[PDB]
Amino acid sequence: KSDDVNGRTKMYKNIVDGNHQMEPGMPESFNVLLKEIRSLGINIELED
Amino acid sequence: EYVFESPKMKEILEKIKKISCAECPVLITGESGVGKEVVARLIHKLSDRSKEPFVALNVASIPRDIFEAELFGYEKGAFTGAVSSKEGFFELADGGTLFLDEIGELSLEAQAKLLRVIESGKFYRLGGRKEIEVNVRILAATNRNIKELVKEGKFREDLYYRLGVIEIEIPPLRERKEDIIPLANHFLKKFSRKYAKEVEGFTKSAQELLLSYPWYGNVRELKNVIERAVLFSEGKFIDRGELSCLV
Amino acid sequence: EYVFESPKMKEILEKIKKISCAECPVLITGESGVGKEVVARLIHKLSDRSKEPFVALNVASIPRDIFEAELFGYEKGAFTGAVSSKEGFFELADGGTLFLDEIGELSLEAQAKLLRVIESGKFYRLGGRKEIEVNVRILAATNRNIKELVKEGKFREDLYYRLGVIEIEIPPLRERKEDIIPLANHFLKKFSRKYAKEVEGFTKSAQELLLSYPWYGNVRELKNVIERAVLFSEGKFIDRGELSCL
Amino acid sequence: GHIELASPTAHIWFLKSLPSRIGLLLDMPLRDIERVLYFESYVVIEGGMTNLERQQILTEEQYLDALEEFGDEFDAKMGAEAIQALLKSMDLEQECEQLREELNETNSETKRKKLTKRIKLLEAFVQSGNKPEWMILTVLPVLPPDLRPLVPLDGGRFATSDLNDLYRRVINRNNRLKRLLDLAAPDIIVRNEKRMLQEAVD
Amino acid sequence: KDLLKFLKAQTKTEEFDAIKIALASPDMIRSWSFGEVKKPETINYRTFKP
Amino acid sequence: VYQGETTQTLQDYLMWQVELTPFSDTDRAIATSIVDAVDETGYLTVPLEDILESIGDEEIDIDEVEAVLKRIQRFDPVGVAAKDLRDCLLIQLSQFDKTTPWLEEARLIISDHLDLLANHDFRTLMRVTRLKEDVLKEAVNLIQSLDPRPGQSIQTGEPEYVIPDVLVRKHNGHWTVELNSDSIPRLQINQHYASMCNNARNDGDSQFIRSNLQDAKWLIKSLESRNDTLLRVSRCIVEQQQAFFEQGEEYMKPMVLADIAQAVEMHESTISRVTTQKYLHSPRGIFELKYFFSSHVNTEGGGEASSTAIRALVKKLIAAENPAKPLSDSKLTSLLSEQGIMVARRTVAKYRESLSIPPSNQRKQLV
Amino acid sequence: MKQGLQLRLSQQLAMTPQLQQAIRLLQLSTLELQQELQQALESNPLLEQIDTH
Amino acid sequence: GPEEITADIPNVGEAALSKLDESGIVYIGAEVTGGDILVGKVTPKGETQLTPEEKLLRAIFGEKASDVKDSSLRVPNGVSGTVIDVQVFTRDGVEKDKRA
DNA sequence: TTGTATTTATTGCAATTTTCGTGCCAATTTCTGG
DNA sequence: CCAGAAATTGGCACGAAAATTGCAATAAATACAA
Ligand SMILES: Nc1ncnc2c1ncn2[C@@H]1O[C@H](COP(=O)(O)OP(=O)(O)OP(=O)(O)O)[C@@H](O)[C@H]1O
Ligand SMILES: Nc1ncnc2c1ncn2[C@@H]1O[C@H](COP(=O)(O)OP(=O)(O)OP(=O)(O)O)[C@@H](O)[C@H]1O
Ligand SMILES: [Mg+2]
Repeated sequence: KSDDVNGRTKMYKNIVDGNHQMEPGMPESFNVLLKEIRSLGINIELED
Repeated sequence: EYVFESPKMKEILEKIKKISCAECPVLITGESGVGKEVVARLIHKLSDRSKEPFVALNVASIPRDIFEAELFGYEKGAFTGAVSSKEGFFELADGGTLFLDEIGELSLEAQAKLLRVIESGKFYRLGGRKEIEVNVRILAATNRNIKELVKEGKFREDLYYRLGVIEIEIPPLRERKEDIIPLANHFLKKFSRKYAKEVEGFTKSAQELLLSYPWYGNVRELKNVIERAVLFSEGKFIDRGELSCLV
Repeated sequence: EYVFESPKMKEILEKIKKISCAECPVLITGESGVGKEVVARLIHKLSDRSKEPFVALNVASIPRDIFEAELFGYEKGAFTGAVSSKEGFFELADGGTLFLDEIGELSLEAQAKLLRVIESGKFYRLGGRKEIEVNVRILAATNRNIKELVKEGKFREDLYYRLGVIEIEIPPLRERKEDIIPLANHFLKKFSRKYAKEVEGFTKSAQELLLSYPWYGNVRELKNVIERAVLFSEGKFIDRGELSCL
Repeated sequence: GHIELASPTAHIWFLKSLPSRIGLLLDMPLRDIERVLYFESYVVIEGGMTNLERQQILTEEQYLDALEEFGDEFDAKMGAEAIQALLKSMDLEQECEQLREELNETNSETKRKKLTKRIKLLEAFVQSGNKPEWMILTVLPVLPPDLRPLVPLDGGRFATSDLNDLYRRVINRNNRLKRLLDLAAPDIIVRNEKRMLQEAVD
Repeated sequence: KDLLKFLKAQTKTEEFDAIKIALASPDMIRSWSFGEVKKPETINYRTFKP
Repeated sequence: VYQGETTQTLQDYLMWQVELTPFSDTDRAIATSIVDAVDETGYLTVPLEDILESIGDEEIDIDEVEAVLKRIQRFDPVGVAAKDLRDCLLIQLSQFDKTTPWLEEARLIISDHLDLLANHDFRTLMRVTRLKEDVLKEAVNLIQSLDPRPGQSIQTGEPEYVIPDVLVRKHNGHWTVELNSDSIPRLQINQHYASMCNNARNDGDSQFIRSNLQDAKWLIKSLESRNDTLLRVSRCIVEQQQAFFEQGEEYMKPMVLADIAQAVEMHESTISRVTTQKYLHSPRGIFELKYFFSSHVNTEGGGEASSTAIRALVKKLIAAENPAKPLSDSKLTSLLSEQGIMVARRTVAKYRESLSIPPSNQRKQLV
Repeated sequence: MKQGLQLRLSQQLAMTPQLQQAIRLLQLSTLELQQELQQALESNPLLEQIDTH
Repeated sequence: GPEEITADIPNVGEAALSKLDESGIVYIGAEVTGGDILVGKVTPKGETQLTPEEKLLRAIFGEKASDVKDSSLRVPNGVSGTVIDVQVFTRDGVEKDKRA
């Protein structure tokens, strides 16, 4: 509903098709936060 | 357009085709008027530098005292009277072809100045402390037997092996009797178009006289004879009488 | 990348290695095409001045009337047209190597001008009053016979003993018969790679023909012959027919 | 992207966040670290055979007289280069063992707390893969452009953002410092340029 | 070379179960980047291109 | 801080319609490629062979691409992703109801003979289609009622402006010219490093500081001189062309660089260099400084008339002609002669072409 | 009488041009002029531009 | 080029231009709703290379439709009312239209 | 009292390339008498 | 209605005039040491 760019499109398509199911992903704001923290000289990353 | 009909000329043409992928220096030898400059320009045209400069230079018209300044250049304060920097001919023809015409008239003191530049391609200007590197292909032409000069001692041995990587010898017109009539017809048509005459061809006796003559000026002499015949002609055909210059 | 297989050409290499700790001037003699430039650059490379400038100068290409200006330099106001001071070649090659190629073609008037700079390294610029001291190692190469020229009288005696502290003479290719075939293979590989051909060797007849020709241009003539053979080659092995230029 | 800094610059988070990691790691008061960083005082790197300590704070006249007396027997520097040199020359194992021996032998309360804190910091640094000299910046990361967009307004004016202005200031200072360093400019001006670059990065 | 696989490969979600934080080495910072910024200019204002 | 929002372009709308269409995986990939190939006017920009190559699978023929393209062309707006104008018009007409009065004739004209309509024949077209003038007018009107650029319904973008260098305004009944203070470059010498020039300080620093100070002074003087020269030249140009700013074109004067150079006592090269890529803002608009220099022709009285005025007169005369009989170059020349303008037919043709105006036979209508 | 290269002390009347410097600034537009001014600011420590920060 | 206020918008029908006067401005007393045109304006899109397709478009439809792009003022969605007053401000030196 | 070293003030000439108007004529479109 | 005649258009060419670009150190004024 807010910032899953692929999830919004998939949810809209499923709703129009009559299938009420979602495939959540990563919010874009968390990616923005990771980039901002990396720009401060700190290595933050996802594991596995 | 040029005429190549003799088997030797066709073999030379095939060699020119084969050496089109190389950048080696070429040395052209022959008599006077055989077509050395024609071959040099054809070699330039058929090479990879076809759109690049073709600097033709007569090395016998350069004064002895300013020989270095003409080929290498000089900086601003090299000598008295030098006001501005100026390039030479080895830097004017960078990326192209340099054609040394009549190289056999160069004195040994002048020959000694062309040793390192031909092979290395690097030099210093007159008054310059920076080394200039150029990419020039060397064609050289002469009408004297360079090997005989080297054996006698009139030509430096260190320059012959630098220039003579590939050697082409053009046979005299006396040995190219399959190539005489087409040249005569070509020159006849050219001069008839230029001077607006009415001649069209040679008689059989005229052809025999042309083919039997031992040309010493080669193609240049043939061209002069044809031009004179066209100028002084009055009839439709150039018979044996008009060719009275030949003995 | 260079070929040294003949017994005569390995003693020269050992001698070059043994003088790596010296700074004396070197005189190189031989015929044309024997490899004097190769030896000079190898001497420079195997010394303590490896990273220092190597100034190669053709002493026969400098005009007669500006010889001192080129070699030593000049100060401002030295003559009409000297608008700024300019260094010479001895200052350019300071701390490195100066290679006076073809020293045998120098007139007697021009030989007396570099008589004090070789041993001392001290000179005056044109229009300069302070003395300049440099540290340059001098290599000279010539195809003449300097000893014979001195005996005749057309070469200065006082210059030969300043230059010839160490003397190296390179034998002609016609006597280094152990190097003809390795050099032929080296040049064949080089030219085949450069021109993108398919040649990869010589026949037995070609090898026997390369071992008897009295090479007058020596290695340069051999290189020219190999280049001609590669350019006009058709198959995968160079037969005796392609070597008819010998 | 990244920016190549002409001179090392300290990271303000590891200097101005109490307790100071750089100060607690080097066992130096924060005031002396700040004085050395902003080109106000000198610090000895290698004491040599003279009577100079390895972290002694000097001043301009003191450094001048030390030079005119001793000469090339002691090394002294100012700025972030000196701090990076101090951080790069430390051995963590020897410091840890010496601190643990001193903690075991001496008994106190405030000194006990200080030694415990420094021991824990040093052992945390050893256990992780970090190295102390990484707390001095040499390459500066640059944020992607779409996260710092320009503001388009009516009339064809793009204006500018705060982040873009700070990046422009840093780049201008870095370029001027590069040009001054490669021209062999006098030190009295390059020191001021380095101080301004440090301030811009901060 | 297949367009279906190319389009499908840019819609995937990363898999992870932990988050790691540490100091960044200069080599790490250089490995992050795609180029070095050298000029303070942003927009040409004439061609309106970066 | 306002970061901005997201906008929907034509391609975003087309992709939104693609996602909600029952396509297969291969069909969806083909549709993605096709939509990528569409430009802002709604036309396809590459041949279908390029799309088939870009798909990257050898199992697919061109007929499937054609089917997908036909399906996409029925999206909103109708006629998008058309190959050419004829295809777009045919697609638009296909969606009309059969009760339209002149559907068949318009379809015939579009499908068979579209070049005759473009050339404004109206005579050979009647013979070819065997129609009268009563129905041809209605058919052409129906054809002209269609949309030639269906992709502009979702038009996006913003105009780009230019900052003038000199401003001209009418004050106290006379025109005054000044420089734009928002764009004039200026410099200043740093007083800190300049005052660092201590004589007792080491000479190595002092010579550096002095040399850099003198260089800075020279650069500042050069900038000031450049600005003064620009202002002088612009003011002289505005003074020369004083009737233009009060009555627009048709009142331009013919002047060259020599006139301004004599007026300001400089060389023509300096005048040429100054007036390069520099703009001027006037109540009428923004003009480049090189806009005011033009050639001329003669005049019956004895004077001269600029080419800009002649172009303006030609545009005015052509725009107010009779659509039944358009003016030719001979007729235009004879209309400018009554005012005393001595110009040739070929020059009038050149002027008309420079304005991008079709010849007389291609401007005639069916009124 | 002779064509040679020599060093000598002569008395001559000499002409010389004096134009080229600072003339390149006239043709440049405002944007290119600002870019060149920035390049001059980078190399000259004693040049500064007015700022509001 | 400069933007022009005009009633000759090439891409709109005759019905949508019924409420605009000869100067391209809505009448006083008109009832308007969302999406209606209040002031008609066009923006110069600029010169092109005039490829044969563009030449065909210009020849068949016209030249006005190929040089300008619509940038009119419209009633925002969810807004309605009656036009009671119109004010026109013109820069000094620019010609005034009939409404002014 | 003067001859000399240092600092402001010089924003053009000369080739060379490009654009101007206007004539000639081949190809195309429009017109008019039998 | 047809076909020859006439008007129309633009590509190429010609000379002439106009715009563009390369060239890089000096003239003169003024303050200082004998
Ligand atoms: N095959 C040919 N076809 C046409 N013309 C030719 C041919 N060969 C030579 N010529 C002409 O012969 C003339 C003289 O030849 P060229 O200029 O090559 O002489 P050359 O060999 O350089 O003589 P020299 O040694 O006397 O300088 C030229 O005008 C050239 O056009
Ligand atoms: N041992 C070698 N191995 C490989 N190439 C060699 C060798 N000796 C000579 N050459 C080649 O022979 C060619 C001629 O050699 P070089 O220039 O040294 O001869 P030179 O006549 O003594 O020199 P110079 O006249 O220039 O003083 C060069 O291209 C060089 O690479
Ligand atoms: Mg010749």
